[PDB]
Amino acid sequence: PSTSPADKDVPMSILHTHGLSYVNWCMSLAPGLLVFEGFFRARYYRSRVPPSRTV
Amino acid sequence: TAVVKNLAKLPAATSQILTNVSKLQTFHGLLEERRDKYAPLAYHTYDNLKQKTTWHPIAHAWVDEGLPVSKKEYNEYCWLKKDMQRLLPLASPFVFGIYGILPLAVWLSNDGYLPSAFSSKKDIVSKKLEWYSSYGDDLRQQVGPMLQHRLKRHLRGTLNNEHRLMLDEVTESYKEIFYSHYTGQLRDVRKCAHLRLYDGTSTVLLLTNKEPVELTSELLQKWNAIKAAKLSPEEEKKARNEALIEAYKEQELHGGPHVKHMQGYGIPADTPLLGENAKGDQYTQPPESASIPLEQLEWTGDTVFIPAEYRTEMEDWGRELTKLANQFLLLPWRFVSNAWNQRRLVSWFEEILQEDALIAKEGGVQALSDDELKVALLDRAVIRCDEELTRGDMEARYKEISWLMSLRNPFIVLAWQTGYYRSTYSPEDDLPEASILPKLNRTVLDVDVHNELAPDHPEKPLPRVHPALYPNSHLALAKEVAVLAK
Amino acid sequence: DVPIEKIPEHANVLLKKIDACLEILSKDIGEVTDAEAHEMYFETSKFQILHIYTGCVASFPEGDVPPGAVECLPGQVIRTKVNGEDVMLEIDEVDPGYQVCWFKPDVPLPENAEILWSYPYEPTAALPTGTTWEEGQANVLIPAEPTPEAAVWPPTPVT
Amino acid sequence: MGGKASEAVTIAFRFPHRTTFLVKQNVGQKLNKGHQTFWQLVAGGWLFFLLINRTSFKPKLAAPKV
Amino acid sequence: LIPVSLVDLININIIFYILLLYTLLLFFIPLFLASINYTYHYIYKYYNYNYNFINNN
Amino acid sequence: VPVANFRPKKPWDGPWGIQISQKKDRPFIAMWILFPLLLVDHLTREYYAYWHSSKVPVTDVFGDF
Amino acid sequence: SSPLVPVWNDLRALQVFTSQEYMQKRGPGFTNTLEYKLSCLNPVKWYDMMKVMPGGKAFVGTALGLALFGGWGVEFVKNISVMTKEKPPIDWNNEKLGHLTRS
Amino acid sequence: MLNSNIYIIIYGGIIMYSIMIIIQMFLYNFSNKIYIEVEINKYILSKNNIDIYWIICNCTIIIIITTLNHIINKIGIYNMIEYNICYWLIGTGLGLYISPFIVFGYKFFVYIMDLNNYSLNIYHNNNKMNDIQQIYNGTNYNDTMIFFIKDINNIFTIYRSINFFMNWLYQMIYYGVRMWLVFVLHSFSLGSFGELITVITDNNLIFNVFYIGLLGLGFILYLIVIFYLGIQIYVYISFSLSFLHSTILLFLVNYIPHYNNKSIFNTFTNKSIY
Ligand SMILES: CCCCCCCCCCCCO[C@@H]1O[C@H](CO)[C@@H](O[C@H]2O[C@H](CO)[C@@H](O)[C@H](O)[C@H]2O)[C@H](O)[C@H]1O
Repeated sequence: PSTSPADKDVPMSILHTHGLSYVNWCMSLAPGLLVFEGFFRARYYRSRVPPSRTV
Repeated sequence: TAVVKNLAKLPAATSQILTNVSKLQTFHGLLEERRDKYAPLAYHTYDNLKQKTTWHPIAHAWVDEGLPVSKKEYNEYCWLKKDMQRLLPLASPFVFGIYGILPLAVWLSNDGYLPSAFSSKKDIVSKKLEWYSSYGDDLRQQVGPMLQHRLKRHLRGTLNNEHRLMLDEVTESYKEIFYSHYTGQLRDVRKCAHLRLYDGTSTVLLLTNKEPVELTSELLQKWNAIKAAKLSPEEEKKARNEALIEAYKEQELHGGPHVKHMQGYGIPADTPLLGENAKGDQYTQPPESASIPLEQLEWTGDTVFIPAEYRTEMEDWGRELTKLANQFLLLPWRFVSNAWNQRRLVSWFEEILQEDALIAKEGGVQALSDDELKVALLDRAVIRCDEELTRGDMEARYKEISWLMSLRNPFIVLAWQTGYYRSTYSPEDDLPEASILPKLNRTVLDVDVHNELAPDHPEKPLPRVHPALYPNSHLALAKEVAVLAK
Repeated sequence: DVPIEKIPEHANVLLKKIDACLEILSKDIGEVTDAEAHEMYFETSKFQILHIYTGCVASFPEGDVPPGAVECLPGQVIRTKVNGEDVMLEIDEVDPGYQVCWFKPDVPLPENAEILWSYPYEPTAALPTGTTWEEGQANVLIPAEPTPEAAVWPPTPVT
Repeated sequence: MGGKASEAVTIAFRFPHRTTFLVKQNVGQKLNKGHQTFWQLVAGGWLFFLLINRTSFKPKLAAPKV
Repeated sequence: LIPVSLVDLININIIFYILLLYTLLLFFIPLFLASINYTYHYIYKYYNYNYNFINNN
Repeated sequence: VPVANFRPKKPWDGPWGIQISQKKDRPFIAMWILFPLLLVDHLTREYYAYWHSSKVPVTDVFGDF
Repeated sequence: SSPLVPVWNDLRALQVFTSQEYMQKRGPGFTNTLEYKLSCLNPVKWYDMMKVMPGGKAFVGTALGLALFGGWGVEFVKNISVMTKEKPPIDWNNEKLGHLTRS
Repeated sequence: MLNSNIYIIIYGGIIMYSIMIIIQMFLYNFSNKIYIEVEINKYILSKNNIDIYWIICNCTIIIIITTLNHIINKIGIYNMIEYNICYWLIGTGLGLYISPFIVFGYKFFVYIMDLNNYSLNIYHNNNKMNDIQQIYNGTNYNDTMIFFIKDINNIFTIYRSINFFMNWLYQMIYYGVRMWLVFVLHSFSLGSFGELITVITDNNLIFNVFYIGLLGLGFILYLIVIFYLGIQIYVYISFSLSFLHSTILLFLVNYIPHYNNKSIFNTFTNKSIY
């Protein structure tokens, strides 16, 4: 029948993580999202100009 | 509910069903006895891909001009054929078992699913009108607009390719036929006949002992004249063959028949002689009939109709447009090839043509009653029961679609019919307001069928001229005048 | 049952109806001016918004910037109050050989500077007054918006 | 690997012939049809063929004779 | 390499992925078709039948 | 007399337009509920096998076992 | 595709037009020969001339040829690489196992 | 027990990852629709255009969606799905393969079953003996004593009918394998170079610094990855459609010239003569 063994239940802690390199972190594409979120937000919300008066 | 109401009369209905079957058998015996000696053999023909039969009314829809039958009796014949079609769920227990009775219950629930025997009415006209107003107009009013869209999108094509497929001369007529529910103006049937410009020229080759000859208005006029003179066959055949050789020479001077230079059709040239069989310069081998002198040119009694429907033909319609055309006409459509639905549509067409002939024998449309004319127009699918038109409008409608069906083209017929089933619903209660003008009235005189109409140029439509304004109209309209004033 | 004299009455009725329609449909909704709808146009500027309510803005020739002055380059957004009106000023096309900077009172102005607009001294004030652009201090242009000719349908003649 | 459509004829080269509806005058060929009792004998032969090939299910052969 | 494997060639898990994906596609087709074009507005506004009358005199 | 080519609505005329709009924005609403559920399904997950695992989670679909 | 295609087309045209040339040369009288009268009673000819008929008869002919002989053809193709291979003796059934008295 | 035949299938994260691929289609809203419109109208003209168009659109947008989910939304299956061969052969290639057979299957089937009646195609076939050979004998060719080998002939003729539909399958498999190899090998090579750099810098902590920059290297790699994979997806789509044209859609070229009609208001009929 269906099962749920205790072997899958193991200790967890972020302290034991090896982690990532600077290169692997750059390959995670977070630095790209960081820029392009603002890029696309700016393009969308700057395409629509409001009315104004020229001084 | 209606289930028990119909079960109450199910015992009383079997006797009427069997009586109706006997009537159908007798009438079919008579009709087939006449057809088997007066009607020609319309051979079976397969589509371009040569896997399924194709059907056209010009060859297969024969009209027995001279059928000694009352119009109401033919209505009974057709309605009882439809009742036999509706009796099909009785086979469900005999193929599924005793548990095949729930389909029979669903059959007995709705009265529109049932044959005539389950109806309380007696006259075929009242019975037909009851069935229509209860089930059939509603079923048809939900297929009309979608069928119209399919016909449009069959002409103009899919995926923004109208510049490659549509014609710039049928444009204003297309608009008036398909977008007159926007304007609210009436339509001229000739503008629907203009849709045939999408097609080629329809020809008729008479097969002789030498070559095929294209039929023309002149040759047909001469043949009708010879037929009217009532001459001996020794003179009749002689005059027919004289006209035939004259037309043969005329077309040979024209440059052969139109069919020789049409994509998809063609007449082969003389056969070639291959290799050593070639006798010097004579590279050809003429047929046997070349030996026959041209003075012996005789009609074989065989004919070949070539509609040249390159865009209108029912083969290229599709799996869906055929089904919707049969739905809109309240015909059977499910679980069959387009060939079988083509035959069903052509049989409906033949029925309507025979009914038109019998109506003309019985003294035209004006001899009919109001309910009978309403039912005729419902059969033609040009009226919906939520209109309440006048008698003159109904007569004009009948004349319109009768002329349109005289041309033997289902596409333009459906294009005309679907225009009378484009009804909207308003979101507000006050709007549409109550009108101030009277109801729409017309007459048979307002319909222009006896005159030709050139296609209006694109974005330059012209106003409509009444037939009465034409010169010598009182002489041309004298028949309609005599029929109406009386 | 409809005489020909009764037609223009019907035409008048339908004219009244369609006129009641067109007097409404002749109206149209203009461009929206709610700042809450366009706040992200200014949020997404290439420079942070300067909430200016003190000091002065001055034009002076290009070169070294005085230390303490906040440069106001093209694309700079400035939230201010002008004649009691809360406004955003977006810099566009500063002239060549010149630059613009916000000079707080702590910052001394350089030579050859022209004060374009200035603010008063109101340190105790909670709601600042802003500025007062006098006639000749700033040339504000309202759009002309020339209403073109009303589109008339050609009447066909009847002899 | 394999061929292409550019290297072969079209579905229009094959199947190029459009439709032409033939009609023939009635001389009386479909009249005086004989063998009026044909379908009766055909149905009889069909039922005979079905009967000789019939086999009723006889579960009594599985009776516990032993 | 890991993706170089015959087990991953006919992987039933990816087949379940494809199945659920395209069943959901089929479920949501009538919402993908629910975009409005403004062509019949143009036809209603611009199609103008000839309104001139006939006058023999 | 009423105006032509107009009628009252019927059941086979389908729902009104506002109802079709309400049908359209249901995926857009479930998006806000499902993307967090996707992230939770990934984040609150545990691997099913290890080098030490003598057992693996089994799921009898039809209870035949 | 290969560049030998026009060569094969030329050879195909050769055989086709030569057969047609022979048919023209011998002229009428083919129906009086024994070949025609026997082909009229030959099921191969019935099948071959029914294949090209309309009404799905091409599909019928192809599927019939498949169901009848194409299965044996598949087996034949499978058996080309089996004839040369060392195979063991066929363990013919002793026809002793299976018999059991009824009770 | 004997009758118990047991199968082990495993199952993982499928449901919630496949739901959002479809939910995103409302956001993209078929942005690729115009490109495929242009290409389909370039490659074919028929009533059944929209059908094939819709198919490709769905297929293409799904690919695009997965690619972006493979680049950005990195969870569970979205990382592997472009590195798996089953997705590229069955999840992208099979649909594009069967799309013309599902849209134009009637014509292709009729064509295929007619080509089993193998015959030489003659242009301007005004010959008479050709007809007798095609009807009596069945083919232009000499079929004498080919029934003797009919068992093979049938199946061979079947291939002879589909041989000109086979390069489409070959190109689909080839480009699926190409995309798989491209994604896998480029990811592996990039990660390998990164790991070698990390080994060089971990052993020399004077260099174990953000030497290019926190965003500079990441922004550059983002641009490189997206540019390369977008080029590859464009290559896949465009070449798949060009090969669809050159392999499957040239069969359906049927240009009909427009012939003017003259007998519009009158039609000859069976009653005109009989
Ligand atoms: C126009 C440019 C032309 C030059 C082309 C240069 C090749 C560029 C290939 C781009 C494709 C590489 O694809 C990219 O591979 C990297 C490296 O594994 C993956 O990166 C992922 O795996 C690596 C492996 O260690 C992890 O360290 C990293 O944290 C994670 O993001 C990306 O998720 C994937 O998108």
